[PDB]
Amino acid sequence: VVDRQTGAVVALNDLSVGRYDVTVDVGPSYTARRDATVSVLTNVLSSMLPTDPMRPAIQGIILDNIDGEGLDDFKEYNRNQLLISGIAKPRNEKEQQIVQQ
Amino acid sequence: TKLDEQFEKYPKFEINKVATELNRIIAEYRNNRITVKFRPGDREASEELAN
Amino acid sequence: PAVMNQALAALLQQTSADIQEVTGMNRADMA
Repeated sequence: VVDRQTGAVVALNDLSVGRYDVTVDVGPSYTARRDATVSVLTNVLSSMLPTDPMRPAIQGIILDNIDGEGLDDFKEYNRNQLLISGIAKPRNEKEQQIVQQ
Repeated sequence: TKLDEQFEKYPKFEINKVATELNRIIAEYRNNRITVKFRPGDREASEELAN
Repeated sequence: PAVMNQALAALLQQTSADIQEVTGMNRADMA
């Protein structure tokens, strides 16, 4: 239930599933998912006073999605800082048993 | 015209005034040049590939 | 006495304006 999946040798269309539970709407055109995430999180920001508690978490999540050249060390440091504060939800490969431990 | 058995030509002066805006556009482009950039995707190793 | 025809004054003013007009983000604005 935590994943929405379909699979077949050739796509099977079930006639009994019915309509989906989503709504069709229009919005800004983004080249990649990272741009959309950064834009929406930036829009969430700038509406919060400087003393809000969630601001560091929002800033870290925004910096997590940024892409660039030669930012490997900074990105790893930011990821570690998010992991040690319990937001990153480690993906069960090495940081759940090293960083979290 | 002949003008008493000659071929003196009409004077044809020019004052160019359509080049200023074209030069403005060209300078505006050359001030901020652009190129091709590769954006990563949703994979574990797209960052290094794009770099 | 001598007189000044209007055409000479018109050419004087027009050429004086046109020389300056022809001969010339903020750095981009600079000629």
